[PDB]
Amino acid sequence: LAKTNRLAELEEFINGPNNAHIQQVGDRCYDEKMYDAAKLLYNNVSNFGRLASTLVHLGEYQAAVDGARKANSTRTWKEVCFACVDGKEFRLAQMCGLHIVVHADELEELINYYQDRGYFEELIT
Amino acid sequence: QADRLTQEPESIRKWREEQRKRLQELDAASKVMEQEWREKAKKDLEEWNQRQ
Repeated sequence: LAKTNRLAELEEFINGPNNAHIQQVGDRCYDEKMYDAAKLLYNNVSNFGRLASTLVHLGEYQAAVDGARKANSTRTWKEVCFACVDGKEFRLAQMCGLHIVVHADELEELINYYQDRGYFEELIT
Repeated sequence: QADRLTQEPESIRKWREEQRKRLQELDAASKVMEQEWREKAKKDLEEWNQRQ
């Protein structure tokens, strides 16, 4: 199914659980990115960084209110808002700012990702 | 390179206009320091004059 098509690719992404090692679902889904089901399933499953990376348009403003909320291991971020400032001037990387930061000791990995791609202003603010 | 020159040429001009933000002080220094210390030389000079 993961590799089915597009047509019934939104009819079963709602009724595909039946006990299994779905351990390949997320992986294959991550290998085969279509964002329209990485929630309708991820909200019945798990695997996140492998959510904020594979596909672009990001998961949109539809992956933050449920992303940095938990907080995970450093990295996948040195990518995200990094790749944001240069492209996507929606200012979607100021929300994701204090968002991904939420840390009691980081900010070192956070300075080769807000520079090389012409930052400042937004950074000094 | 593939990302090394879009990096600075939209952030290098910081260094440019700051060198001209340099300027000033130095040149300002002596220009003004000139018209001043000399006014001082007359300060003492008129010292001489009256006092005598």
